[PDB]
Amino acid sequence: MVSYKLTYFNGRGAGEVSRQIFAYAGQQYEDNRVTQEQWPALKETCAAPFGQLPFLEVDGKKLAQSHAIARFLAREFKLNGKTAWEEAQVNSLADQYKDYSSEARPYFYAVMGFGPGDVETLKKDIFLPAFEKFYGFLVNFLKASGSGFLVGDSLTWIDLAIAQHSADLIAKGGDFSKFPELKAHAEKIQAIPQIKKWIETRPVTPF
Amino acid sequence: MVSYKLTYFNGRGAGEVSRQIFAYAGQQYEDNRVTQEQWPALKETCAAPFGQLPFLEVDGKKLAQSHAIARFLAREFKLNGKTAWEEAQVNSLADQYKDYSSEARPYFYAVMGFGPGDVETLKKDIFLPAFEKFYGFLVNFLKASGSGFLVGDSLTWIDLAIAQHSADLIAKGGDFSKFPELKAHAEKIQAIPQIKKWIETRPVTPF
Ligand SMILES: N[C@@H](CCC(=O)N[C@@H](CS)C(=O)NCC(=O)O)C(=O)O
Ligand SMILES: N[C@@H](CCC(=O)N[C@@H](CS)C(=O)NCC(=O)O)C(=O)O
Repeated sequence: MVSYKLTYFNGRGAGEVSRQIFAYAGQQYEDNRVTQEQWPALKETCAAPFGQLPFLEVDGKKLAQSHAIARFLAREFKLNGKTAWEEAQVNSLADQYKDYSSEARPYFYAVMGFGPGDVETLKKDIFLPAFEKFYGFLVNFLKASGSGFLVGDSLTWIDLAIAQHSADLIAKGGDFSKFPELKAHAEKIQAIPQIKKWIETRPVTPF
Repeated sequence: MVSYKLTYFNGRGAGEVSRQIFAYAGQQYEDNRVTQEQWPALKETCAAPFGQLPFLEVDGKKLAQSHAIARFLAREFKLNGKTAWEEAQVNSLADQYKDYSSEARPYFYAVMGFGPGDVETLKKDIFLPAFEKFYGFLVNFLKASGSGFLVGDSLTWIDLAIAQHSADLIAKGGDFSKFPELKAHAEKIQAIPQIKKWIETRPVTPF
């Protein structure tokens, strides 16, 4: 019927939330994964609206930007929030999640390989202050909603994105003593059957 | 009888687009501009959801994050796109605009007196490459829409935001030789009567 194709690198990363949205919705899509080695020719192809991944094609029309794609798909499948106000709070938290990711990027770059710096020092000087600030806000949202979801009484795509990040940190030995609520959040979201099923079946990748 | 209150600094900055959405719509709101002397105080207060401005109050309920606010307000006033696909595209460009703003930030901060470094050097090494990349994407959007607006055939909030950025850069001595299209766009959007009136009456601030 409507045809979806998601183009991203062969990894979870910024595409993953859109894949998880499709899984919850039970929507068929083409998971187009591009390798490091293939990217140059695709980039020269001018396919990507801003020269970057991910991008989504909906009946061949192109949409860039990870969060624009996630919001677009979540609104189609009723995962963006149950009222206008909830949609906006979801957006607020997702944008604050972007600011966390910018603050933490020097650490994640050194850890992954892509950048310079001593990892122990960046952990304490850059990652932990960023993580503690942002996760304190997550806990505020959990307490406000009172449901176990970040916004309102049901699942939204920011739950999926945040649960995936938390799961990744935990798997690498991250200490959640300050935020046991987010450990519980990550377990809760990743047990939702459609999501558990996707996690069990997706390609295994380092990121 | 929904009551709106916008809290931001005494400047255009990240609050301005919301003020312009309200001006376009003819919607009364409280334009709450915070002084250096109030701020530390309001910050200590946990008034702001994430400790930062802007935030919007809607019958007393708080919403943070400049883009989340603009999107919430634009959707209430039909300035976010006329179809779900236009709303996504507005979202995609607005997010690329955030990426540009992040790349240019070292320069903007130096000019504003918030950050280190030599303005002349930052202008050419950091700002101009960012500006030229992003404004080339703006031209692609204008050519695709075919109407003089960035997305589709009528005004959206990203027109307001981009026109105001362009008008500021031009006013302050910027060279738009490479992008005559965006100077025309700025002139068109800033001549809209509600907008022209707001520009002539708002507090005059450097930023
Ligand atoms: N604001 C963007 C960032 C996009 C982005 O940084 N993409 C990277 C992911 S590795 C990329 O495609 N880099 C390859 C390149 O710029 O050639 C988004 O959220 O989708
Ligand atoms: N992602 C943000 C950033 C908000 C922001 O950086 N606010 C600055 C504006 S000057 C601020 O409130 N700084 C004062 C402070 O952090 O105490 C948004 O778009 O609203």
